Amino acid sequence: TTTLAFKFRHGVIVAADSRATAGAYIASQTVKKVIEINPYLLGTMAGGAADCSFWERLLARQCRIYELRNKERISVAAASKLLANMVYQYKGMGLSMGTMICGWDKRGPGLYYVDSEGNRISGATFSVGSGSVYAYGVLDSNYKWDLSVEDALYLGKRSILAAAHRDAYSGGSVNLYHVTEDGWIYHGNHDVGELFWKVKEEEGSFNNVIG
Amino acid sequence: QFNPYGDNGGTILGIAGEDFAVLAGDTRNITDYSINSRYEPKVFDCGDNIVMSANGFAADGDALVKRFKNSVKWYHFDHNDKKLSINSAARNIQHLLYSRRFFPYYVYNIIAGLDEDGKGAVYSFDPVGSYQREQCRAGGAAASLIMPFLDNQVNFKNQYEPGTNGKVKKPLKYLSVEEVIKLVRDSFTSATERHIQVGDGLEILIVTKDGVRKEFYELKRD
Amino acid sequence: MDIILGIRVQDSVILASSKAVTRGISVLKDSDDKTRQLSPHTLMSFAGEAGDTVQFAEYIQANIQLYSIREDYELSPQAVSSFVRQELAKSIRSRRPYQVNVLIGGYDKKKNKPELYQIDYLGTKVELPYGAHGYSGFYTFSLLDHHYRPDMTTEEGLDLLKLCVQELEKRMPMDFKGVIVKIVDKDGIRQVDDF
Amino acid sequence: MDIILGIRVQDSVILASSKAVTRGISVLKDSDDKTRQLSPHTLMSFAGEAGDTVQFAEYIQANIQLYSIREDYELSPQAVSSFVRQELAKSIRSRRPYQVNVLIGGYDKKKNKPELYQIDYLGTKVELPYGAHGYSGFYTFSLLDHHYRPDMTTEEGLDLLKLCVQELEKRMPMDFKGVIVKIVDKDGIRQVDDF
Amino acid sequence: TTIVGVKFNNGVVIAADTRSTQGPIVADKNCAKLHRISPKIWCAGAGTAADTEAVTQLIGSNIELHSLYTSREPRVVSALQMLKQHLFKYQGHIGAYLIVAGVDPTGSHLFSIHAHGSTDVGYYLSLGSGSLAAMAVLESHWKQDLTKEEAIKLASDAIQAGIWNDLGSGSNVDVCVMEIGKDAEYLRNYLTPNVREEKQKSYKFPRGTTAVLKESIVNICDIQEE
Amino acid sequence: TSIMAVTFKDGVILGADSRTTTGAYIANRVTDKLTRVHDKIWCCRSGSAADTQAIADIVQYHLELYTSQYGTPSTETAASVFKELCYENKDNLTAGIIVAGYDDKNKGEVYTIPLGGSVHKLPYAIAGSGSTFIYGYCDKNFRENMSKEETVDFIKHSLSQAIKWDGSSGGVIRMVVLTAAGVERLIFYPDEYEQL
Amino acid sequence: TSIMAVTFKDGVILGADSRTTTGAYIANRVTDKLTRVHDKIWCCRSGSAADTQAIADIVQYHLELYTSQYGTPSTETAASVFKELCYENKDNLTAGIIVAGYDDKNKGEVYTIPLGGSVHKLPYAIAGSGSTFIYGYCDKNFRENMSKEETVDFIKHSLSQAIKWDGSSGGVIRMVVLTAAGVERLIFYPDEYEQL
Amino acid sequence: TQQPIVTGTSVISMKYDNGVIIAADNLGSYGSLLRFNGVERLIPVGDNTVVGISGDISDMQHIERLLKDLVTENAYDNPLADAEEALEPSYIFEYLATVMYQRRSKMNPLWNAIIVAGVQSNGDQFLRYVNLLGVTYSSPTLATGFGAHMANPLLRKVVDRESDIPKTTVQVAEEAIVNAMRVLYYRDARSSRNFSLAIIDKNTGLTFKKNLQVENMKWDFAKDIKGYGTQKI
Amino acid sequence: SDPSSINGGIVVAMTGKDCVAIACDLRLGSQSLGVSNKFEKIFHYGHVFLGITGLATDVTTLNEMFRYKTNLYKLKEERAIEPETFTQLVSSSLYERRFGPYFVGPVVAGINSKSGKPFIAGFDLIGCIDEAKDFIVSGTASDQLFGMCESLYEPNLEPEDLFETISQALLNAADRDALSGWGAVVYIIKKDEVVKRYLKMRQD
Ligand SMILES: *[C@@](C)(CO)[C@](*)(O)[C@H](Cc1ccccc1)NC(=O)[C@H](Cc1ccc(OC)cc1)NC(=O)[C@@H](C)NC(=O)CN1CCOCC1
Ligand SMILES: *[C@@](C)(CO)[C@](*)(O)[C@H](Cc1ccccc1)NC(=O)[C@H](Cc1ccc(OC)cc1)NC(=O)[C@@H](C)NC(=O)CN1CCOCC1
Ligand SMILES: [Mg+2]
Ligand SMILES: [Mg+2]
Ligand SMILES: [Mg+2]
Ligand SMILES: [Mg+2]
Ligand SMILES: [Mg+2]
Ligand SMILES: [Mg+2]
Repeated sequence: TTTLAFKFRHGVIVAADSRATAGAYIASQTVKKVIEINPYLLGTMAGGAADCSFWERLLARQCRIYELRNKERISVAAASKLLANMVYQYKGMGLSMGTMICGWDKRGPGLYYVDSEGNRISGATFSVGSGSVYAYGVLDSNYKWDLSVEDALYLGKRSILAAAHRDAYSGGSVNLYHVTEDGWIYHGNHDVGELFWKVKEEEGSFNNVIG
Repeated sequence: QFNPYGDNGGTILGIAGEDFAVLAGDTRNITDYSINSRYEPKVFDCGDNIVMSANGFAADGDALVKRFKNSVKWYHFDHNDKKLSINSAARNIQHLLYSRRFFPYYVYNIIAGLDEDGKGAVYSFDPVGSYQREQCRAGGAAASLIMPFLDNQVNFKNQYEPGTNGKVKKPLKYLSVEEVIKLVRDSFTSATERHIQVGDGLEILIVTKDGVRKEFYELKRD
Repeated sequence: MDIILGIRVQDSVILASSKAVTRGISVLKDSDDKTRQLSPHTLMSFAGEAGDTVQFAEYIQANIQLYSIREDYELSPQAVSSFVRQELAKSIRSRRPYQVNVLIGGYDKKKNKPELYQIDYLGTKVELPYGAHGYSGFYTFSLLDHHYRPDMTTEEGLDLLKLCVQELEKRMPMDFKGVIVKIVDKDGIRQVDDF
Repeated sequence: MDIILGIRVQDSVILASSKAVTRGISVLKDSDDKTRQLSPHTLMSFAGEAGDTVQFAEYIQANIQLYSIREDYELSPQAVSSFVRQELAKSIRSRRPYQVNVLIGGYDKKKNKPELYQIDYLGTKVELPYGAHGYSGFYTFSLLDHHYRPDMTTEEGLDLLKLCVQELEKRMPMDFKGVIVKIVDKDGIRQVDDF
Repeated sequence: TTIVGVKFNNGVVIAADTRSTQGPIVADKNCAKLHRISPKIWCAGAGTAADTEAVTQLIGSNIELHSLYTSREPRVVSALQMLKQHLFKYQGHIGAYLIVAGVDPTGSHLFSIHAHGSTDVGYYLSLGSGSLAAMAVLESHWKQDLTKEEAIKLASDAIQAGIWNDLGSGSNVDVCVMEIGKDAEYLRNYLTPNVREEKQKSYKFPRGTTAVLKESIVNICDIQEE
Repeated sequence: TSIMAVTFKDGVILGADSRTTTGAYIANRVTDKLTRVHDKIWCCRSGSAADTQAIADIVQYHLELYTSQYGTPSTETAASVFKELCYENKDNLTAGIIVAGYDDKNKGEVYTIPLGGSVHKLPYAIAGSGSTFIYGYCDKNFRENMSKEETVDFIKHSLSQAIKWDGSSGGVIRMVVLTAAGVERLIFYPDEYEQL
Repeated sequence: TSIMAVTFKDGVILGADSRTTTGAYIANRVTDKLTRVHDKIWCCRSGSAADTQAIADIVQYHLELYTSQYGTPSTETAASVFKELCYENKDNLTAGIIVAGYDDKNKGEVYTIPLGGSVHKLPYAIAGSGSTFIYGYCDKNFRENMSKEETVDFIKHSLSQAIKWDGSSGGVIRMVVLTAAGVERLIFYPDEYEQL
Repeated sequence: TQQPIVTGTSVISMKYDNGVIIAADNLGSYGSLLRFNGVERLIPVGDNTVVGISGDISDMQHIERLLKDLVTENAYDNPLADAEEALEPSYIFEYLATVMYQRRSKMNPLWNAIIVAGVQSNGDQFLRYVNLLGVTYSSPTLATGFGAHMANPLLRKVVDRESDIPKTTVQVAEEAIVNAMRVLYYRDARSSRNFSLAIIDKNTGLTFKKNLQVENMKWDFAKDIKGYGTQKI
Repeated sequence: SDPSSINGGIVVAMTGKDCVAIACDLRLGSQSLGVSNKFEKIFHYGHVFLGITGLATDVTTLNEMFRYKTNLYKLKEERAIEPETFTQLVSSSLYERRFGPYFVGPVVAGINSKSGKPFIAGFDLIGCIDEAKDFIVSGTASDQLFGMCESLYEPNLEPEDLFETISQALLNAADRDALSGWGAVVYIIKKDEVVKRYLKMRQD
């Protein structure tokens, strides 16, 4: 995998690839690594597919009960914390999860990194997965707070592409999301095969590759 | 030391049409280099127009299917004979699988049927419950032999329209049941040639609004 | 986590803790505060294995805050340090021990004295004028042994701390991304925003 | 050793190599030059296990210098790179292989073209516009893939290199103490004294 | 593999299947496991495929030179002795399990040889992953004083048992018959019971389907004159 | 494997089963474990078939060369050559050999050479995995200076029991008689020895 | 250890050696391996001394309680209690037990219970490390409906050989005779049995 | 988790036109030692089922007791225990298969390979296999251990597929089984000459044959075999 | 760790009517990292073509070695080496390192200049020859290639049809393998003309 997310003036961008692997064999190339917790909350998946999916859906049910009991939408901080405490019970037992809880709450846009190791970190910019190291280069060099929604979506898309190209265990397609105060908005599935050539021509990048 | 797992070989294949779905699998059961059975059914009618196959370790596969069939039975009892939709069955199966996260069912599972709009549906599972809906999926021993062929002949991957030279893709025209069964038979015939655990026979289960139909075809017995 | 320092001066306790959080070959954050306020005049910094650190610190925090409410009274730094040590000494023989080392810095309002306690994951408690956990003390103790006086001002303690950090930044192979510094005195706890 | 980079621009080759040498938890030096001049227009940077690196580099250096004297002629960067690769491919099946990864940057005076070769300890040779060894490329390749043009000037290559180093300094947990940068062009080899 | 050797009245016959495997994958569907050591001495090999070929060529080369030196036709016991001493020296690291058979001025002979260098004598033998399926047939139907035609049938029936019941064996049956006072007849693909059925569809593509970037002529010819 | 060699009035008799196993599979059920190294010096082989064959072949070479130069070798000399190989290559071998031979001067002699490479001259010897089950029987029933027919019955009964209890032993019972009269091969089938 | 139990005309006889070892050291040379679980139901113990003692003690408890409620238990019942312990605790035990007893109805009976916890009713049984060397002898010399004196000689000769070849076996030969007449203990010293 | 101590080797079986045949030798091995020579490994359940068991004998005896208890329990409050509500081969098998899989799932298996052979109420042939892992499969021929490698190939020459079952008579099927047992005696080092054979026919019922022996064995050719290569005498 | 899967890559060869085709991907990696998209795995010695998969240092080494040996062959024999002969030379050369082998999967392709007969062959890393009539596969996606070739291939294809078949076999196999791709090349070989085509494929 490669997944990323970052806060900015107009909310939070969330991007991810779609490759699934079983050794060297590519099992799937159309997987959803973004999870729809609730209309104002997203979750990323990296590492164990089953683990990430199961615990985050469990989280989602936990969050909904919260809304019923408290007549109020859960905060991103509390949501990430429920997950963290849930997986912490099974620490050392073999769980493999690297996730990001992205949303907008009363404190504005929120972004938390949560893993099976026990870390729970608030941050403006994250990228997790085998290809994270490639994606960070593009993010760090182009990331600003005063980013337009159009430019921000491209940055997250371009960052995944960078990783999909180099990392053998990342690729397939790019899934984009934008989280506003009025909820999250899906910005489509983008095949890397077609996207790569497009970006190469329009941007001029990837000169070493022939097309 | 006691190894609670085994490998009974076999290979399965699910393809989803516009208003139908197929779930195929070979009928050979093996251990190491021996043949246990040349005809041991692996794909089952589970009720509510859902077919299922758990490929890998037969003892775990039989147990999972047996449990899901039971889950369907109790879904009727508890919810006024309501029909279990394919998307609801998939989610239920995730929970059957993850209930053993720390002693997994060593199987790759596929179910097929129709969605609530009447369109063909195939769902694929890993051994611990991660599932996703797909148009085309091969699982098991010869999955790596078959899937690239299906990417090419079902989703028309790396195929472009002549004259344009890579500028315009081949359009995604739907397949009929008769065209699909040809791809299934050619997939298993090709797999039988190059994989030693695949052969003997091929049993296909086709699902339509009318019900569940079967078709059987012989394969090479070497 | 990596480096946590502590120094008790005349009228305060200074805790310096690294800012970096690392998962493998990647620095996840460079502004992490490895500390929790246990009470208005008691601060605990911590370092160890991921998860264990924060889970333990917040568990301790909750217990001390509960005590404060129940009695309407702030526990002494010595009482808090003993409570923490017992929890760690209890932990070490459990099924899965907390892998956490801590420094407790507090100002005893009764005795009008600053106090610094060093406690490792085994439950090994020691009161010190200055202390460190992990590979930190190895570089810094020679400078502290040389320059430290018990009558130092807070400003003199900070300058000595800068010297200790400068040595770490020169000879440690790992980049810990600087430190967050906090001072505990009679007026409470505050953070040095420029270091 | 840690990070070695290489970038071939229009009329030159730029090699950037880390300055740090580390034995365990201590930085022994922060100004180490991980490179040897094989010939007036050929430079080789290197990184791997202690001892093997310098022993191999100087062994190669001696062989190329011997060739130059015998023939009164400078070997092409391609010929040198092939000689080095064969020595490493010979080494990998020996009793104790040289654990060294190298970058060979040279200016071919015959073709009037800069050339960059990446060779790992197995004897895996590849000609590149830009390359790296170890965990370096992981952080830098995304920036190079984005910004690199083959018609870049030496000054533009250096600015792109600064960007690559800045990213390393942010996300690498290890402090490599900056880099020594060297440029190989038609006029020979020189060092950028300010970086 | 499945390989067998069967003696009869006036000679000896060997046979083998034609499958080679890389784990569960079939690498070659029509492999040649019957090797020639000398004109009238043939061996069938199981185990590491390269080793059975290499060890057979080597001993066959040395047998030919020996035959020329001595002005005599090579004996099976010579090939046997040369093989076992070679294999023994390499302590089983050369994974060659062979059935050696032939005719010479002494008569007709049949031996088996294992990778570690042990040899056995018999009227009927079987080696490979399908040796048990084959031996079951041989133990059921072998008798003393077999004819040439009965022996070929027994041998191929034994190989078939392996082809059908052993996953490490498959495809076709090769046979070699070595009769006294005659030329040895090598019957490649004596049986072909595993022909692939016709495919349901033709997957021949329209020309221009594949996207191309560049084209170029490759110069294979030498440097030209003028 | 079940092997034995027994001295008697007129000479010596070697005896053995015919089963060779690869685990629980019987690779050969009609094995000849009685091997000739000289006209009237034979051996019984146990342990690794590859090792014992390679050894016996080398010994046969040494004794053939001995004979060409110095005349007919003694049974003690043959046992010494076996020993010299088994002892010096003990780290790389797994061989348990019984040597038996007939001279006119020394008459019947039996030497056993277990795993270590030690030599032991005996009136009779037993070896192989199946020998364990007949230590008691053989000790109770062995006498010196038995007749040929008595000795054949002793070996037949002994190996019969070894085969009965040991799964690694079985098949036919082969025997080799070594006397001044010459060399006589014997064979006894299951239907004969099982009903004893 | 070398133990055996043999049925005959008038009942059954148990036999055993008296050697207990800790490696090559003989911790006890006058051990009593013939243990009583009921008036005329005894057992021979092999394997771990701690395990076999703990088992026999529990069995003796069960049969004492059985007798208080239901009267004299059968030898089959005794063997079932042994089995139930040996089988259900097979992962934590190393016990090889021979059960032998006399009824007036069933007369002499012998049950053997090897390591796994299986039960086998037999005319006679042998067990222990030294039993391996007398499988051949015992099979050849055992007859049904022997006299008391014949059966004593059979056990004496058999264990004599087991002791001769097995270093883990030795000392004296103890025997226990179980008939309608009562219970008779016997003992035979080295000077008697060694010269057989 | 354990290891098997006293073990039983192959159990072989096949279907024929009117029923099923199953066979197994009477040996209880203790490693390489052929310890117990009178062990019955075919266990009838009623007059319509025979369970053949290989593997650990102590676990076999445990299973034997479960089956004996199953018959007793089925008779309780059951007036049709010897008629309509009698135990079927399919009932007996599924019970064992449930037990085997449960035991492997507790990491404490019954170290066996089992073949349940019988005839159902409607006259249908039943033949299914189950083992220590809980793995189940059915086929016209079934065999355990060495039988799988040597017997199945021979039995499959008689009944290669389902359509060959009606064409196979009881005389032919028994002949094939008896021949297979001889082959196993030639080649299996943990087998015995003595064996038991059971036929369950839908007309003639259950026929249980004890104290059978392997006969018509070929050994004469052994006399001609000399040495291991070059030896002539 | 596994030398045969560190660098990644694939090679496939096919026979046609009076023609042969051999193709390869262009990827060279260090496990997950892609290093080069220009690492061609197909070489030729006169009219004989050799594709090599596996450990890249051994690929490069063997090429230089067979160039060495074929150049000497030609000087002494006064003629170019033929595919049947070269195949034996490859086998010989590989088995001489039986206990310290080159971690490679070579594939020979060519047409005999005298008989005009198309020829392909494959080897294991120690020299065992697989002389196939239809096709040969090698690499990290060998299973994928077997599935594609076995279903798409039909005998006696014309050069321009064979091109499409082998290209599609390669492309779709490579797209189901993480360690293969980043470009592809196909050689179409006839008795006295050889065409080389670079394919357009996804670069992830
Ligand atoms: C990249 C691709 C791998 O580094 C990324 O982490 C993805 C994340 C992901 C998230 C949600 C769904 C799918 C994938 N991870 C994987 O692809 C993981 C990598 C992995 C392999 C093996 C592991 O065991 C130690 C752990 C992680 N793969 C899987 O989880 C794999 C075992 N499962 C699937 O691919 C699930 N699919 C396969 C096809 O059937 C449907 C479910
Ligand atoms: C049957 C198929 C056994 O499976 C038979 O013995 C054949 C014999 C044979 C003889 C001549 C030509 C072709 C085939 N054997 C094989 O097909 C072997 C199977 C095998 C694989 C790996 C082995 O090493 C443990 C031993 C046997 N195939 C091959 O030898 C061939 C495909 N080569 C390899 O798989 C590469 N080996 C090379 C050495 O290291 C391991 C992989
Ligand atoms: Mg929670
Ligand atoms: Mg990629
Ligand atoms: Mg087969
Ligand atoms: Mg301390
Ligand atoms: Mg026997
Ligand atoms: Mg003694």
